[PDB]
Amino acid sequence: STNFDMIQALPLNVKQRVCALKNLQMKTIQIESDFYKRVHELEIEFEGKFKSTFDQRKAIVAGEVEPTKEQIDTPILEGLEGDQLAELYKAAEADPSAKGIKDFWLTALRTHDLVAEAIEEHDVPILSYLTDVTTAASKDPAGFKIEFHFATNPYFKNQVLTKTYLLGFDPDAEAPLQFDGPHVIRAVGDTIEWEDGKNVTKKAVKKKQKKGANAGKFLTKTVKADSFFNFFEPPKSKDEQAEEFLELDYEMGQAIRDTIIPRAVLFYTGELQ
Amino acid sequence: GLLSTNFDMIQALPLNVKQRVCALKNLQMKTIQIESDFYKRVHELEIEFEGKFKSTFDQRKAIVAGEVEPTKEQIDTPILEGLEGDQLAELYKAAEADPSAKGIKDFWLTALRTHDLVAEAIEEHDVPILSYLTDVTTAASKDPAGFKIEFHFATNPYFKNQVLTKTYLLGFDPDAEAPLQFDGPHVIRAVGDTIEWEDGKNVTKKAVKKKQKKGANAGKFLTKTVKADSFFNFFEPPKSKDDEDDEQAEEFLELDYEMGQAIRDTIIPRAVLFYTGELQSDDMF
Repeated sequence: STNFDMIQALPLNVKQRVCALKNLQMKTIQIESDFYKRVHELEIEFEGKFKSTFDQRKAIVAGEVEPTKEQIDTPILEGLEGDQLAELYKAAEADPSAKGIKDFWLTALRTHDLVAEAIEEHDVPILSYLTDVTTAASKDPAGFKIEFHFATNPYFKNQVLTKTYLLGFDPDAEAPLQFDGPHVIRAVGDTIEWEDGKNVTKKAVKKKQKKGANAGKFLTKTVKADSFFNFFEPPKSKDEQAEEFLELDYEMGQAIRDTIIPRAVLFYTGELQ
Repeated sequence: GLLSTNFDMIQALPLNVKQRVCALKNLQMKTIQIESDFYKRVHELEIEFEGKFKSTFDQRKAIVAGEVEPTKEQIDTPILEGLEGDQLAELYKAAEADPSAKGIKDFWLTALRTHDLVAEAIEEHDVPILSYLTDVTTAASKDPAGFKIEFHFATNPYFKNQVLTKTYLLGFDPDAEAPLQFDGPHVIRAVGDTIEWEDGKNVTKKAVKKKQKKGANAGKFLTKTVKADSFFNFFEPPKSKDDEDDEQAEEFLELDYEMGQAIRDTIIPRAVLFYTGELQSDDMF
């Protein structure tokens, strides 16, 4: 490609040596596929190890379990602390009506550079009903899953919105050297049973009709709006722009699974930027 | 204290909620401590696979040296994983075989020169040395936790060393006075190697006139011998702690590591693709 001029002038006996290295490069890649699969099993094996601290965190956010004294001693901001810290705790008094941690997952998702662009303002009060975000991996349907848990809400009846990605760990047969890790095959969202007139994924538009029975009058059409909850209506795999869009969907699921869920409080508090 | 981009929300938080956030920081450390064990087991996994790669890398070293002849299956494998047909066959006939061209000349020089990050480290006076580069190899270790890169040189007029080794010491446990910044294995120390240079051919040094700061010739131009820009400063990395002595080295030390990572994690597994030029960065595809 970018050294094509050198490759062209290579004598044929040397070219054949380069062909031999490409054949070897396929074998090295096949092993790298076995590696990533064993890394995948490792992510799964550790899910049980994380579960305790993630379950404990869900109880704190819902107000279902009260913090222990040892937890009170942990500094709220690992930054500068001493008496400079003590006046921070004294900045606002306790409110027994303030139960749990309000707007927790909204704040963590809004604080991530990539995700914040997906959250529009008409999405904001919906994500306030977000109790927990969950992820889990799988081998037989190879890939992982993200579960969004919503409390009872006036926007829709669903209590969990699931986003599942089907991942391929083997090199593509008609692009074997292109392999750099697990690639997406398919993304499957979820169907949202919205309540009336509150579907944010949809949008009403007015246009003057020029001809017909409604000439000189406005019809109200319904079209797509920008919303985070389009995340659960992903592009299909099967304008060839989709291959950009599917990756854009995937790059968001990666951010949610790999970074925010293990570091939720640090995005809430803003110690990562 | 605007290390926190949500500081305004955190301050006005009522205290009973603040206490809930403190509890989440306690949990975040436990998650990180578990994440520390994960990266350790990925490290153990990387070591376990070294034996599996070695054969294919050993086969590749033999091909580059001209020690082994390609097989029929390999002759049929396309040289360029791009467009090929009759567009391909005319490439093979573009130049005739030369039996004096043994092995693959300038392989590792071309592979490293083709990488975005490394090409900036290779200056022109480094080029004829890297033609003596026979093989680049890397391997990880537990006891001094980290990994190592060894550069294999044939006999050469530039120095006597036959292998130059670059060793990185990695930390897999969270910082005791920064546990929440943990995001993976971090570099503790990078250790280069002493190069037995020949006479008048040491590229790492450079004779320059420089204004003297103290002494009898203060304010005057002496001929000092000082460091030159060369890839081979890679083997004299900055030291750790044993705005100019802290935040300089600590930035340079990571920059050294980020080069060893590219060499270990990206170039060595994909050497031929950098040679052929189908990759030029850690943005693989």
